[PDB]
Amino acid sequence: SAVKAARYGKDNVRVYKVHKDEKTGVQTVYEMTVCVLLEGEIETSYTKADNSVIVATDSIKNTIYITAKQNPVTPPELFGSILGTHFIEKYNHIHAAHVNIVCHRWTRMDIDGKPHPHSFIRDSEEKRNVQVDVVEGKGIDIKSSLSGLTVLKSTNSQFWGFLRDEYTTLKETWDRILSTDVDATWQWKNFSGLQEVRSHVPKFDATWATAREVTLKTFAEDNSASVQATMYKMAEQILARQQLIETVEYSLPNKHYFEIDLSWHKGLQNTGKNAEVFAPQSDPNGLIKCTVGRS
Amino acid sequence: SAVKAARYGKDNVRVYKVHKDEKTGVQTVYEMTVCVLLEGEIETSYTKADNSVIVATDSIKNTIYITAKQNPVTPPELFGSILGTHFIEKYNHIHAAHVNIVCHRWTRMDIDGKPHPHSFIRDSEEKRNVQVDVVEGKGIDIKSSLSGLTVLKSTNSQFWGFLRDEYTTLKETWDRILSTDVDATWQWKNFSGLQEVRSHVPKFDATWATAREVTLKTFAEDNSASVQATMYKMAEQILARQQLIETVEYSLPNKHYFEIDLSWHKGLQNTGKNAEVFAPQSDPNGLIKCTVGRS
Amino acid sequence: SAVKAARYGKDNVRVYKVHKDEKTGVQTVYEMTVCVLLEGEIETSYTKADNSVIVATDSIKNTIYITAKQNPVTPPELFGSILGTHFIEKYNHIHAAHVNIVCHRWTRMDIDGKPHPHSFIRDSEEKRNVQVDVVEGKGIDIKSSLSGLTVLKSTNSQFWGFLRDEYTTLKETWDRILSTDVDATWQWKNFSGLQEVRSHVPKFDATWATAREVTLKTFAEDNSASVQATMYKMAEQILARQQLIETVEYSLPNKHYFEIDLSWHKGLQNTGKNAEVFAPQSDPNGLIKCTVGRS
Amino acid sequence: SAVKAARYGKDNVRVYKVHKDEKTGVQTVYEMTVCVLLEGEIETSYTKADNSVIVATDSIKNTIYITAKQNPVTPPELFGSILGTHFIEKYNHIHAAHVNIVCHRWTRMDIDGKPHPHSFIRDSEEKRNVQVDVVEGKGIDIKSSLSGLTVLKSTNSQFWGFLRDEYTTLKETWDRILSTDVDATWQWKNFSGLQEVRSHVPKFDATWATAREVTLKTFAEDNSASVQATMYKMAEQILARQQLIETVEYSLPNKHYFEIDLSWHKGLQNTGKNAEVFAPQSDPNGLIKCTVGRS
Ligand SMILES: O=c1[nH]c(=O)c2nn[nH]c2[nH]1
Ligand SMILES: O=c1[nH]c(=O)c2nn[nH]c2[nH]1
Ligand SMILES: O=c1[nH]c(=O)c2nn[nH]c2[nH]1
Ligand SMILES: O=c1[nH]c(=O)c2nn[nH]c2[nH]1
Ligand code: NA
Ligand code: NA
Ligand code: NA
Ligand code: NA
Ligand SMILES: [Xe]
Ligand SMILES: [Xe]
Ligand SMILES: [Xe]
Ligand SMILES: [Xe]
Repeated sequence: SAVKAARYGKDNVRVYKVHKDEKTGVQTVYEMTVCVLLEGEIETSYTKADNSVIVATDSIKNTIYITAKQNPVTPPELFGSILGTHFIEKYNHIHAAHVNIVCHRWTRMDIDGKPHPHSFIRDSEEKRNVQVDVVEGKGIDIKSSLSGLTVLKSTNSQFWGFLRDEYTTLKETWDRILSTDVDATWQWKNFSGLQEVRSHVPKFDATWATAREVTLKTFAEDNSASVQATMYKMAEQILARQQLIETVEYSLPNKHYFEIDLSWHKGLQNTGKNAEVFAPQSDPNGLIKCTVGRS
Repeated sequence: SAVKAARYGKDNVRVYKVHKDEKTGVQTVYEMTVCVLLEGEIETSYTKADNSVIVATDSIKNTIYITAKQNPVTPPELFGSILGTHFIEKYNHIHAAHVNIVCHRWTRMDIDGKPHPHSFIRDSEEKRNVQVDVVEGKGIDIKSSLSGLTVLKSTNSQFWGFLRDEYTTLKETWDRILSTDVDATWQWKNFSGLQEVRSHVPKFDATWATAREVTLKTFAEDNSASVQATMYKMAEQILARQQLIETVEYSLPNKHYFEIDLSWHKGLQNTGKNAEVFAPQSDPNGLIKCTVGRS
Repeated sequence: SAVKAARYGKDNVRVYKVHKDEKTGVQTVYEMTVCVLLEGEIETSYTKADNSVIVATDSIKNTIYITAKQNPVTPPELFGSILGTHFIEKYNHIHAAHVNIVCHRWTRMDIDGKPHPHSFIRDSEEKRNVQVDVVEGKGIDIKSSLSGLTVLKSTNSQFWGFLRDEYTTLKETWDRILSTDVDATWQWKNFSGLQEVRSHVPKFDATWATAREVTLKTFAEDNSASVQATMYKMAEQILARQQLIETVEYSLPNKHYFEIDLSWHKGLQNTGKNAEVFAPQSDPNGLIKCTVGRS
Repeated sequence: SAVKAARYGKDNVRVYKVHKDEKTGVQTVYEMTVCVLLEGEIETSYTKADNSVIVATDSIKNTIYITAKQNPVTPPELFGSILGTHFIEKYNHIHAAHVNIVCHRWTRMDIDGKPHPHSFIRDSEEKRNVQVDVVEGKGIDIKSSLSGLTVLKSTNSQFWGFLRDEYTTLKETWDRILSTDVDATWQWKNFSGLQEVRSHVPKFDATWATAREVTLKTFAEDNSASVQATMYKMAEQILARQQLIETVEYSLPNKHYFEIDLSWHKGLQNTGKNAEVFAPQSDPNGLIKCTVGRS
């Protein structure tokens, strides 16, 4: 037998950082969960019990806190690139670092119509994420994403004209509820190293904001022919607005809400045009994916 | 042996209802999870296998959907009172109904600064809840609550002057992070029945809004001497603003964020006034409760 | 306003303890999650910002580890009684301690038919729990429980003869699946203090084992007329086998498995006597409770 | 823009099947959660709102139940292969099916030392899984796995001789706790189609059993030099015992248990050789992976 692939490191490292403006007294907080996995010339730790090649996972955890102390943690694309670059430059035998960051929302509170200097609210479990792969001699590959964005529209979704055969019971519809949890990922062109990532720093927050805005607007305004058709429209617009993105991937559950026939009870009408009360279904769910790239 | 207490019913009933304004085209959605448990002269179903006394839990589920079809579902205090009253009036041998409702957020989307007529976002896992106990000949007891409201302030929290003995290692502090998930419950004076609940309908949404506003403002503005002292201030204000409330209960975790000493690494300063990077602790957590009532 | 009730302390304290037999080399591990909440003359911490009355929650956490170091942690009824007694005896102004313990399973591995001296497996998320309330001058009240015991029988469950009215759609059945997660609690007679709890130490593990055995046997062997009837039989037997128990409480979900009609597809028969494939339902679920005591 | 990749289908389809032996009266239950995603000539549903190419996800759900009705559901490798083959053969324009199955434990109860004919217990959240990719003209690729197997050993784990630099605080140790949740995957050689999968049916359950047995034995008996070294030993043995496996992958968290220094309290000794009480850490955790293949 032989080691074909190996990676190891520290997962679920929770980090909080505060920035304090001494001039204005305004404080800003960032909270993230970080995972760092390394690859390189480490096979002998598995095959020969040779720990001399292992940067202890506890040391990786220390390094994450030290790096956060000495560098900005925003945008997360920059922080992940700095963190991953550190490991491949510091250790001769480590040749790749894989950094995943989940950013948690701490939104400044408005108290009496004014932004509060040091109080925050978690408005939703929506996350902003990055995956940064730093590979020695191959640059920095970054995938940025938003996840956990849960939306519903109560009309202006349709689904008809699908294949009907002896396995089909679903009725065609011209008016249904559509609800999903949005997972959207945009993949940046490969960067040659940290200097190039630094040169594009303003694009990271702007592109996140654009991806979010396009998702919400398209969902709300599209008279949707299917999840497939609506998600394609989203991906097309994001690619049009940011030339440094190579691909956009969406993964969308179709969270079903079923009509409830109440006609057995005193002829009560609660289907089709009379549908008012529905039963949200926890499972099963449709799952629709697509990756859109350039011609 | 004898049956000392018994209750049974249906839990985790998910319900969605849509309201459509034909004039404006505006749609409004409500989604809830409902539990109904009944009590009464039902001992023989346990002791003698006498199912004749059992209103099937499946029928309870049907009744919830039928009631939602025929009545408003908001405010939830009113809907729960209607639902509970139904069971004690319909069935001679059922003498109490216990209704718990969790309301999920579907907040209307703003697209280009304008409220969208039929698209919604789940902005946070914060819930608005009710517990309604309808007891034949004893009226309607309602407890209203908010839960899952997660907040953090990065300064203006202190904790010093506590008991110090041979079990104590905690250092006094004049500047710490304070973060919690707020669970707040206000208990209404007993209502004689549905007519009285109906007469107070406008107070339910207003009092929820007041409880939320007081919680957020007090948390943000109090230079907190302890969780205990801050929560008391919240409860005091709510009782002052709504005379029909008898008690206010708060249950608050103290979600700890620990300083990280980095001085072992090149004398890096990250404690006390130099603290920038902290480690959020998943467990253990302080848990502080109090119930405040009138003199 | 006035403080009507207050309690505070530390939740989610994870504790592991190992016992090492030096003679045999056999090691035994215990892992628990502990919560301790205190009550007493502590109102002024809420109303006057007087922290002098507060035993810091961090100190409570220390005390839990110190107590586990110096005392056996099994049976959990004994450990909880020792822990709660400590707080009311140590602190003049603390008059009640409320201790909740969840015990996690670490079951010794069998390797080649022989019990291993120091290796363990988590066989199921079933828990053994205690709630211990130690109240100065009122003794020690203990409720013991098992929870998270998930079972299913594929036949020998029936449900017919229930109330049928205009809200009823459920068909009577003489053969259905019955599946539940068992939550069972037995409440001990009040103990005068630690000496009396110590005198009954052997009864705690034996009664847990009896409660588990009776639950499993009765579930498997009863030709069940309803959840209600089967659970009563369980509670009756436990009370008969242990005179120091005053009440037994069961709380059982009815986790539904629905038939799937496949007759629309080539006349496929999958209902009633031909039912083979079913759809487990995640929600809603029946919920049935009862508390059984002595005549 | 262009569609670079697309797949869609139904996730979280819960299925239960019962087998009844009419001779012996013994019943056997199987419960699974199934996901099926399809690929093929479906781009136009995304780009042109052409639903004619879509096999509705609701129809996929129907097909899963119908297939379970007409075929054995065990071993899951066989069931997944049948299910995936169905879609690529039935639909001209569908060219790949991706089937994921999670099998849930329902273990027959022993009542009074005898196996019960129709009563079952969920002994642990450990799963047996398969991933089956059926690609037209490229055969059937199957990855089998076990996951959620949680183990702990209280001694006979060491970790010393790792890289020490200015980021390192971890002390070397010759005696520590080791606990993990095992995720192990074995990848079968490519099969040409259903006939070949059928010819190897007995190997699937046997290899699962071998993988489980090797994992448990090696974990319990290895005087572990690191997670890396122990996991390699496991993978090596599995490959030696089943020639039709090409690779074995393990992904293991290192779930840390920290010593608690209690010396500040009356010189209490609870570290090194005197360590009895430990603090399980919920996060962060080490994460160690490796893929082992043949020379
Ligand atoms: O087994 C281990 N492997 C590792 O890589 C490691 N790093 N810290 N502790 C560790 N333990
Ligand atoms: O055992 C049962 N008890 C009940 O009360 C019930 N209601 N519907 N199905 C049921 N099954
Ligand atoms: O606000 C607090 N209240 C408390 O009771 C406590 N105990 N430790 N830290 C604390 N902080
Ligand atoms: O938008 C949808 N896309 C689909 O593929 C599908 N299948 N059933 N319902 C559906 N809705
Ligand atoms: Na390197
Ligand atoms: Na009544
Ligand atoms: Na006392
Ligand atoms: Na095909
Ligand atoms: Xe969508
Ligand atoms: Xe607070
Ligand atoms: Xe039961
Ligand atoms: Xe391991």
